[PDB]
Amino acid sequence: GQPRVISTIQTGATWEPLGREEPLTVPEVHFRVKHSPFKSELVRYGQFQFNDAAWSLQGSYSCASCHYERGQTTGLIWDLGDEGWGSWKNTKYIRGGRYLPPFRHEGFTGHPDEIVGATSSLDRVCGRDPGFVFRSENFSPMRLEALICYIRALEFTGSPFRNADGSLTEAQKRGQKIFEDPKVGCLECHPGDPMDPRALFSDAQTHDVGTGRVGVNGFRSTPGKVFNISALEAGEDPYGVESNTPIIGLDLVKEFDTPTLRDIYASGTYFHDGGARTLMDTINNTVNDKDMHGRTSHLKQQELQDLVEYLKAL
Amino acid sequence: GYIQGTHVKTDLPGPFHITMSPDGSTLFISNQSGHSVTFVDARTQKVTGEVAVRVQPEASAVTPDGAFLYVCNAESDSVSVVDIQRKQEIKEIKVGDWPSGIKISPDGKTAYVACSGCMWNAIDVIDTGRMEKVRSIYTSDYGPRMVEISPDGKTLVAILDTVGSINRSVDFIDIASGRVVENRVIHESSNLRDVVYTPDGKYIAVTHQTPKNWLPVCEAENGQVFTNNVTIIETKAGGKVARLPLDDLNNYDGNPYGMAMDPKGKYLYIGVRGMHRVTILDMDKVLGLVRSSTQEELDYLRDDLGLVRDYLVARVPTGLGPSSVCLSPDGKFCYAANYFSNNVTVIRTAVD
Amino acid sequence: EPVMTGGPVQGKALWTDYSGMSKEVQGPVSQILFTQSPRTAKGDPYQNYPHYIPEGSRIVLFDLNTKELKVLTNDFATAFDPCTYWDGKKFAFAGVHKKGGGCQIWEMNIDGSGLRQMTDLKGTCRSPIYYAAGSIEEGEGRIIWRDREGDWKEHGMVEKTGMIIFSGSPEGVMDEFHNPYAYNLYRLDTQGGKIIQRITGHVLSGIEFPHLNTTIDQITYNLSSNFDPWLTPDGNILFSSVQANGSRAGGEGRVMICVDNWDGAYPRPIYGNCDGEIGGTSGRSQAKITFGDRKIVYVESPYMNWGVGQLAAVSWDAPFNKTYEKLTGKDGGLYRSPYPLPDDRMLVSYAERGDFGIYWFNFSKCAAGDKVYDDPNWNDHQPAPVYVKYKPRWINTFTAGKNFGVTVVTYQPFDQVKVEGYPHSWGTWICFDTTLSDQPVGPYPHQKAKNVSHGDIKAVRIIQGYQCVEPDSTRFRVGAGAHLLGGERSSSNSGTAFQQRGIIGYQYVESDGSTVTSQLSDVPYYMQILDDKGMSVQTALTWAYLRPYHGRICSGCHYGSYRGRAFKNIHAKALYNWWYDDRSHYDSPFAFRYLKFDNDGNYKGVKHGEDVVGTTSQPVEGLTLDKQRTVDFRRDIQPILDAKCAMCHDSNNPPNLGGGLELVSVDGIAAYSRAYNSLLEPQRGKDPNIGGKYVNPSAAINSLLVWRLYEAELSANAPREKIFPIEGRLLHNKFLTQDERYAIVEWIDLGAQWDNIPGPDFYPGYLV
Ligand code: HEC
Ligand code: HEC
Ligand code: HEC
Ligand code: HEC
Ligand SMILES: [Ca+2]
Ligand SMILES: [Ca+2]
Ligand SMILES: [Ca+2]
Ligand SMILES: [Ca+2]
Ligand SMILES: [Ca+2]
Ligand SMILES: [Ca+2]
Ligand SMILES: [Cl-]
Ligand SMILES: [Mg+2]
Ligand SMILES: [Xe]
Ligand SMILES: [Xe]
Ligand SMILES: [Zn+2]
Repeated sequence: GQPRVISTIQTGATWEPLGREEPLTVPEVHFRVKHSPFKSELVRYGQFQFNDAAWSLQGSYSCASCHYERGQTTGLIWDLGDEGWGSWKNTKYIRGGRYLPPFRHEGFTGHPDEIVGATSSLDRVCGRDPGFVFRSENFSPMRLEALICYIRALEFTGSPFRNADGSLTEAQKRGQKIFEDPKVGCLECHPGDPMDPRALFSDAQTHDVGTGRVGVNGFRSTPGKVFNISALEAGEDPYGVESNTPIIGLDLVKEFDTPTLRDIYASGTYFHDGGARTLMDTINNTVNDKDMHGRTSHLKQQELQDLVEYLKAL
Repeated sequence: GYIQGTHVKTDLPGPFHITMSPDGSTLFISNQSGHSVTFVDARTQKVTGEVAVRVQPEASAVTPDGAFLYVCNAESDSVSVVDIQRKQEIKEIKVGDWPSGIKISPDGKTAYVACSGCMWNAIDVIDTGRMEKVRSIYTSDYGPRMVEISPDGKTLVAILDTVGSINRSVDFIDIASGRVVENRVIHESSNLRDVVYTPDGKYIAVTHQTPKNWLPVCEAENGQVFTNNVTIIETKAGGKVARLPLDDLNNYDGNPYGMAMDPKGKYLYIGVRGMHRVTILDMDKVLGLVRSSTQEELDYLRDDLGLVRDYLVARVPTGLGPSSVCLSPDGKFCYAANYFSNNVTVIRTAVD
Repeated sequence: EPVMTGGPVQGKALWTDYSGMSKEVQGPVSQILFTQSPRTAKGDPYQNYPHYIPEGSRIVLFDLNTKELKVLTNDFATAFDPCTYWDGKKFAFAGVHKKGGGCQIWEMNIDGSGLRQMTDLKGTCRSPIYYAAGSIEEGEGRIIWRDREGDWKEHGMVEKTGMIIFSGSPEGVMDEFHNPYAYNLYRLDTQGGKIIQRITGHVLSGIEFPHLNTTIDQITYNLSSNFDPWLTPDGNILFSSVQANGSRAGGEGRVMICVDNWDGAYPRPIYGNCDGEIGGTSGRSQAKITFGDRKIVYVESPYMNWGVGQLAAVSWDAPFNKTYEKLTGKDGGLYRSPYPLPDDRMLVSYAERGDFGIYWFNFSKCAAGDKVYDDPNWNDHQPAPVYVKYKPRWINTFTAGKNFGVTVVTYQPFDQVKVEGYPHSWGTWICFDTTLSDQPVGPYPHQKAKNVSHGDIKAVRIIQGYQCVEPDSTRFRVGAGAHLLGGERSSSNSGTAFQQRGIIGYQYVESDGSTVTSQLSDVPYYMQILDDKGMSVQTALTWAYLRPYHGRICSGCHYGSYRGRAFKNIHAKALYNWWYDDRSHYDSPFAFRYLKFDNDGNYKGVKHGEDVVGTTSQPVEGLTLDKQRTVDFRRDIQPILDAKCAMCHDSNNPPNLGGGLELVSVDGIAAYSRAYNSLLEPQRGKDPNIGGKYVNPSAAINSLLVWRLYEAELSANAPREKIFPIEGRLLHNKFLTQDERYAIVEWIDLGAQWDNIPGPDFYPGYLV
């Protein structure tokens, strides 16, 4: 016969999501500069709005298609329309998001708007997504606030790569003082301690690490140049469609907001555009300018591997 | 209980998973936010108990005899062994990061646990007699989401959901040998939530999404950003990999998750989490399409938005967030676990 | 009940489900609104559809219970097209008041009070509907904007009535069928521009009606009629569009069911415009969508201009041939104006023998069911039942209307003309692969003249269509080219079905086939892919339009990305040529005025014009309407023919190019010269829509003339069986320079017209 629902077994208590109410205008979304007071009763509704694909236009996808359902990321790299075309952005890792404003990637430099870059509130991130990404109806104030409540409630997972004893390993501790070496100078933009729970390993500032993607004629030119050296001599196709990550790009800004190093093991494809395919690539001076991110040039393979192992421990 | 990834408390169970005893008398529901497993009598459809397990179970598997339940505790990084008759957890074995799934061997002598940690690639094997982890099978890439065992019992597939990767693959393991024979890549795929076998073991089904990453984000129409797909892979050496659409032109199935295979392999059941519904497909029409089409023709047909209506049996209304589905041994009933609605939808199938 | 998706409880629907919520919010139907029309050719001019002004008609309210009828429109000379509001206590319609003013849009409470005039326009207005934008809930919304480098602040509030989408035509214009009307969709601010000001932060740009406290903006620029708008489940506008462009669809054209955004940002086909589909030249009108099974149900008329006919249906979720149904569906009569109810019932206007009435529809018997109301003296149609309508989701608009864009960064409205200094509104568009198509190699202009791969397409020609406007009735004649390829659709202006056109400009194509360009906005246009000789391999026959600041993407060339298929994942060079600069809206190159070639006439590059004029990093070109170039036969071609051709080509040596610009009388009509009549002459055994002996409209590469001018086999389509004579052959390739030859090429690709300058001009032509 024809498939149908005969009955529904209710195991737990009944739960219904927030209603439609009145959608916000884009100016109303921009009208929220700073966060609203946290409400832990709205977090589940926010989780629903996060995982729901039905609110979208035809039901293509949801927030969970990018940021996963773990509230982490899929590592998918996209081209958004507010920052310019040809400018790629690695999908943000959203665990422990409230601890390090401003938001997104691009920092205060080149962004007086504090919306696209140097985002003042999480509201200006998700709230815009209906019209600038999903291309669907805007969120009501309540549902938006609930969503932001869900985002702010996300906490770090912690690194699996350290001993059950809770301590570090000899390789991780070997890499720790390479990390904290004053000449290497990772502590400068990434201050923090491994066993300190409140350590964010970020200065929450805007720096130039030489990861800005420019054109062949320089900044604000076209077309882009290959920033991946290893991939360049590898003979990889710049416009190739089968690459996990773009080896080219055109950025509107040279500087970016520094991300946390916490749960960096769980971010696939690091930096802003997803230039670095492995942790090692954030070090070896392949996808960035020489010694513009730390000074690693004097280091050799063993030290670098130890440093990677220490990064995995964060 | 805690909402996943948060320190915020909730009283709601939030079922993430569902399965059924081989005798079909009992449903075992994994409660993610309840940190326990709900037992439901299939006949009377009411709750016979709630067994406490370790924290945030995302999965469970039943022994062939049905005397034990192996539950996957994701955040505890462990696996709970539960006595079904006693309604009590008799052990905790600890495994690699984030088991998202576990399956019992046909002989019931072995349990395979997929460790889904982003930087973690492992399948941990567990002897049922020792009730302990034996060894670990390293996959070809990171983050296996789920495994499945052949009716043959000599082969084990693992869907590898790999962060920061457009091409996401499936690993084939020889159980007697215990390592990777072959790795088959699904191109332009993401978010693989499940893998199932056909009763004859000649095919495997995998639910996932196809992003277009290399394109501007402009409209929502014609799946410009995301399309939703089910892929059928022929287990034959050099077999076809067929990516097929789950979507209409103006109607899409958001984030397909769970899958249930008809015992005789007539129908395929797909939990659709985003659109809160169960998509039922005709497997003889699907496999018929696979056998009668070349690789090129199938690759072209992946983007056909009218194709579904050929093999689509039904789309059945469900509760909110049906992340998992399961079938009765007679295949006459399909149960769907709804997270947000905190319940289970019972569906009468086409089988009579 | 859950329809598209499951709800919060079993048996109930989520608020995201339009169909289900429509089912739950409907309520019992007691009273219905419908149009009664006098029975006359003039009283019920459904043969003139889309242009319909049923003079003498009235709108009435009927009770299904007490069975007593009341006329609400008594103060109007003519009234029709009723559409109820969301609450159902008021409704909007079209008609002309006894006081005059022409046919306009009005709204009135259903009790018969509170009449308001929503439109004062020069032209005719029709079929208004309510689209709720910024208004989901009843009340006042707040207006907020940015302070011109300040903060975001609140200024005032506005009662939320939403907007009104309607179809209307200007005065003294002609469509591509030479009918004296051209219909297009308009969005209307009910509060006088402050609804848009609530959504955008600037009032609606367009034509303002301060006396009526309203404002209108044209969202659809198609040269033919777009009519009968309605609501999609996903919150867009469903309507019928006439694609008449050139010789397409066997020189007939098709009426297609299609959707577009309420600002007209993203028009796309639903069903009926493409080859292999069902219904042929049948007219498709009055389309609506069923709530239960989600099926688009429309009136399929046997004649394209007819508003009465049978009833057919296609799935909304999957609008393809497999889901096509003919609802009614046999005996014996005619159907019109179907209205599907959320409870799955339907109201149709049915005539068994000769006279329409309101009838419930029976889906089991595939015909009209029990009778609701019929007067014998009136034709009863357009049933509009009274119930509660669930508001579909409103989509964000990036345009404030005419000349006004809204930035993707700060989201602030800006005037491209008055402020930024641009001569005209300008958008952009990008095609990721121009070589990618679902069309085969064939003789017809919408098909490929030859196989083309990446690198084979050098550039693209962008062509703007010109509306046909002829104030002087003595200087214009329809059917002057009846003996030529055009047939009945020909005129004094052209011997083909192609009306007057001009070249927006050329744009280069990357080696991967991708191309992107900046061009004029709010104007009808289409494009042609070009080979290394600069000839059109394939022509897109349709009218595209861009709203200001709006970009438009497509995967391929009629590939299915905007029709039946998912977007193909493509990494394209043009993507990086689109917007790379912080200080710019678009960094994409504007359309170039000319093309430059090498010695032998192969494509070298694109050449700037004299029309070149800090929000873009590229030279601004082709935004001046007065300077827009076209190719006129009399001004451009005929002199070349007189100088280098007419010499040894006379009556004895066909074709006859002699006689200069002197008109030739054919069937008592003097329109074109001798050379034009000769070159446009049809060929036995050849479809006139493909071309004639020496000329194929909108294909130069398929034209025998061009074949002889380049002395080579240009395409895979042979114009005739014997092209080059065996003896007495004379090579024509050295007779012309590249400029003249490519001028002929441009002339032919443009549709090979005669008068390309709109309106009466000083150049020779028809006169009486
Ligand atoms: C000015 C550039 C023109 C154009 C547009 C055409 N001609 Fe000629 N022509 C001449 C001769 C002797 C022939 C017949 C022999 C042969 O075709 O090689 C033609 C033929 C044509 C055709 C083909 C007609 C058909 O096959 O039906 C066409 C389309 C054409 N011509 C156009 C002679 C001359 C000549 C010297 C006496 C000159 C100068 C031109 N032609 C110029 C032109
Ligand atoms: C200030 C100049 C910095 C120094 C010194 C170090 N880091 Fe950094 N880090 C900085 C920026 C501005 C960014 C982002 C740049 C971009 O284009 O996105 C980063 C990023 C990282 C990351 C990846 C984070 C992520 O992708 O989310 C890692 C793993 C990282 N940095 C590690 C790291 C190490 C090992 C350093 C010493 C060699 C170091 N950082 C120094 C800013 C700065
Ligand atoms: C190659 C020339 C192209 C390119 C680069 C684009 N289109 Fe499409 N187009 C094309 C053909 C051959 C046709 C049909 C012509 C006929 O006589 O039938 C069309 C038609 C359309 C339509 C009408 C609806 C339909 O036929 O499906 C629309 C709408 C349309 N074209 C839009 C469109 C868009 C958004 C494009 C991206 C830039 C685009 N066209 C490119 C051929 C071609
Ligand atoms: C709510 C909600 C969020 N997401 Fe978004 N996301 C995506 C990208 C490519 C980026 C980075 C853009 C840039 O760097 O310019 C982001 C960023 C965020 C952030 C910022 C986190 C931080 O630490 O700064 C948040 C909180 C966020 N996003 C929330 C990609 C995507 C998607 C793919 C197109 C989609 C569907 C998505 N994000 C959805 C959502 C949300 C649902 C409304
Ligand atoms: Ca971008
Ligand atoms: Ca930050
Ligand atoms: Ca990342
Ligand atoms: Ca873990
Ligand atoms: Ca009647
Ligand atoms: Ca003229
Ligand atoms: Cl296309
Ligand atoms: Mg859109
Ligand atoms: Xe459904
Ligand atoms: Xe077009
Ligand atoms: Zn078409």
